[PDB]
Amino acid sequence: DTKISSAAILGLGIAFAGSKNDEVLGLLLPIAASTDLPIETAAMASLALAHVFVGTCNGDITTSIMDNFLERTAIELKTDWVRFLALALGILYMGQGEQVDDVLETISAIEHPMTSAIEVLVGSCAYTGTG
Amino acid sequence: MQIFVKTLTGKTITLEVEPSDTIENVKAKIQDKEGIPPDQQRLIFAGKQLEDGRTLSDYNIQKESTLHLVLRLRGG
Amino acid sequence: MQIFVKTLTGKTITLEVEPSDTIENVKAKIQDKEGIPPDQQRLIFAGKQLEDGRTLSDYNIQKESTLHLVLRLRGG
Repeated sequence: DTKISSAAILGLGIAFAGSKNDEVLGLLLPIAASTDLPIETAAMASLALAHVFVGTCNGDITTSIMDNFLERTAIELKTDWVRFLALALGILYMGQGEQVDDVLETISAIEHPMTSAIEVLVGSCAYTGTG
Repeated sequence: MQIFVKTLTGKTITLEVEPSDTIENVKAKIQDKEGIPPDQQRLIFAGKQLEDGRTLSDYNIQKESTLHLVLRLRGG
Repeated sequence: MQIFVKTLTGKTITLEVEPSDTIENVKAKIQDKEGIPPDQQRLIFAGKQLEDGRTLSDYNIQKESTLHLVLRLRGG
């Protein structure tokens, strides 16, 4: 009966839409930061998170969202999701300052799974960052 | 001491413990309530994992405290 | 041994440890530098995440090594 979830995350996203409370990122973070979570809500949840805080941002959010990216093992099953992870983690930034540069460095700090595909996508498109 | 334990979803649990109670003990009360085994638990508070052996007094965990229950998992 | 610790946020801390230093020992040195509780310190290297216990000589961490430190969610 996997479907009621979509109805939940949906409502919430519209619930604290315009409020920026504390219970939001309070439970949302873990859902996609705790330690390895079903890509069912993990991705979705994350999306909503950025959806609201799409404007402003913070480090805690990133440092966390990152912790998950690592706890994301293809142990679950085969499915396309790089579309979401990229999107969020993407819009998540917009400023300037070798910011995204450091991020990519992390993805490399660890192993080197299929994520490599992303290393190119982002690594390619980005502001000037030569010498 | 009446403490609350919020699950990584919504459902909450009210455990009647004390300040001299050990985390491990709490996890036990949770296993008897729900059915999840200790080895498969992880209490988090203020964004920090609560090591076992310690007591609810070390973390100053007072009453009506909402402990963030989670399920730890290995990695690589 | 002089090693550098690059934090995801944006900073580079330099510590004077030794190949015979245990990860836990390093985390402690950092806590004294800034104030980030050990438990809340994820160190990563060319390999992966360093566990609490082993030494810097196990991961072959030489000098001038940049360890990617990440904060495990806020922590009161």
